[PDB]
Amino acid sequence: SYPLEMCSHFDADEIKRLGKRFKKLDLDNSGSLSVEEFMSLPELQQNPLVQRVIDIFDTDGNGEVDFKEFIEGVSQFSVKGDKEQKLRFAFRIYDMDKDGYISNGELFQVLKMMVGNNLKDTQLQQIVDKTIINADKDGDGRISFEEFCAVVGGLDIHKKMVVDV
Amino acid sequence: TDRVVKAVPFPPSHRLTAKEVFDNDGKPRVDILKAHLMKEGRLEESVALRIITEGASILRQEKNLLDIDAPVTVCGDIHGQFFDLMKLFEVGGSPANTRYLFLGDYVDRGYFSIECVLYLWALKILYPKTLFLLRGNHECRHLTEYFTFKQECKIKYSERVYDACMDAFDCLPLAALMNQQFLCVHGGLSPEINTLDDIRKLDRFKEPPAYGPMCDILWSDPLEDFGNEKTQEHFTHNTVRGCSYFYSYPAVCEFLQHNNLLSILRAHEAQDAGYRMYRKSQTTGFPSLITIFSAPNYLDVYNNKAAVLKYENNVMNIRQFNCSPHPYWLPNFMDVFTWSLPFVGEKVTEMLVNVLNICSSFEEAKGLDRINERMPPR
Ligand SMILES: [Ca+2]
Ligand SMILES: [Ca+2]
Ligand SMILES: [Ca+2]
Ligand SMILES: [Ca+2]
Ligand SMILES: [Fe+3]
Ligand SMILES: [Zn+2]
Repeated sequence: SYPLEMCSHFDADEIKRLGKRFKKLDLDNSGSLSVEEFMSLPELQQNPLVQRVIDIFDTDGNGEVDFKEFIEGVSQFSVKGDKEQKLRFAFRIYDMDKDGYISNGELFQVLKMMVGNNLKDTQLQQIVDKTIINADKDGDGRISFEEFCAVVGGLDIHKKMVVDV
Repeated sequence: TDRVVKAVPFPPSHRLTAKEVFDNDGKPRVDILKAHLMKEGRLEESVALRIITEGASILRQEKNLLDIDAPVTVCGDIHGQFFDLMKLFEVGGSPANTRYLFLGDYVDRGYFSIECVLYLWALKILYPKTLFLLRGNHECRHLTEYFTFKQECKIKYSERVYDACMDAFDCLPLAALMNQQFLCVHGGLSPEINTLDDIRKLDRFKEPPAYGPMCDILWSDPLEDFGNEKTQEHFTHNTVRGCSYFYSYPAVCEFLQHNNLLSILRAHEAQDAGYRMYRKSQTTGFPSLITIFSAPNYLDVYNNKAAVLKYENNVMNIRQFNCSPHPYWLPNFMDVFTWSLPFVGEKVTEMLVNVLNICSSFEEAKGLDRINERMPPR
């Protein structure tokens, strides 16, 4: 009982398919996917950005991804999605506190999740300082989505942020 | 602040003004300059350009072949290792009380090339008659467009600064006669340069030509078996540079005797010890050639010592020095967004594709560096 409201690029059929996968992933059949339910896939255990994706997906901040959240997060990757939506999603991978701005510490930590120990922290810290310095066209010492986009838009990485449902 | 590694010094946002750079008499304020550059601060573009253009005006009035007296400190390749340059002045002596000669190659390879130039040019404006700078093979549009110097200017400043530097680089003398005993050049000899007067006749104000006496001074190298050659042949094309020539111990001995000179002092080739004393002239018992390399741990991988030459009291003393720490930069000054965004797009897409299919040594560095030591294409 009670319809579920959601915003997505998907049609009835696709939503029904996604619902099936959502069910297979929902181990404790709780109707909300958990980090551990996510980490149950071995392909994901060897991927540094799983917790960033789950967190971005987990829009109500309760720590799990409900069906509405699952569909809306997967929608960012629809082939029907626009360049901005995909870059916004990339932007949120760095924007840990969801304030709409990538800070120095947020930038260090997310990069640190990916570089690991191929860079000493001093080195990693210096390239984060200079990257922000050059991109921070407002002097607020943090990177807005606009400044972020000015830097990466030409890269067309959004063309690769597409999955099939 | 959010800053994780709080202890790491952060580059100043303030860009030095003209008043902070030039005193009321128009003299560069080098201590203020050096400090700001060591922290990675920058200058207002106009102030940077003033340093370049004022420096170029002084160079422009100099001779192709400078005459320099001893005592003097002679320096080899720098290659934008700004932080080793600060150390070099410590080991060499203050330019306030010291005569200096740099053999070229201030730029490329290292990521602090515009700092080296702004700093060196500021010192030339301040000590126009005691600090001297020659042209190296990298001081041209062709090598700087191929390597990172043009990009570096674009990141830190603008192409306008790059251009001002190209014009300034065309003004750099090509050689120096030191204490009337030594011919000092970046690379070395030319089949087309027989006497010191020949260098005087060249027109240096131009991008180095693809062939010729100017290209040769900047690019020539001694044979690999210099001093023990199996032939008394003089010049053979430089298969290592892919241009100009390799000159022999006999070619040098001839040039030396004909010009009543004691030795050729040059840079251009990286040395594990920061220098190389070649075979002693049969006539004098003094090395006929000396290579001086002033970029320690060249490229962060050669692990070589650097050196400067300090001639005084008739003693030619080599002062070796080790590298110094410098800030970090990504290849080609790549920002972390552009660096990491690909891995992000790849890894998050991969994550979701998976979820959905739920239901289905010096020499080592040297040989590795070979292509980088040769004349870039066309
Ligand atoms: Ca569950
Ligand atoms: Ca949730
Ligand atoms: Ca944030
Ligand atoms: Ca900003
Ligand atoms: Fe060099
Ligand atoms: Zn050279």
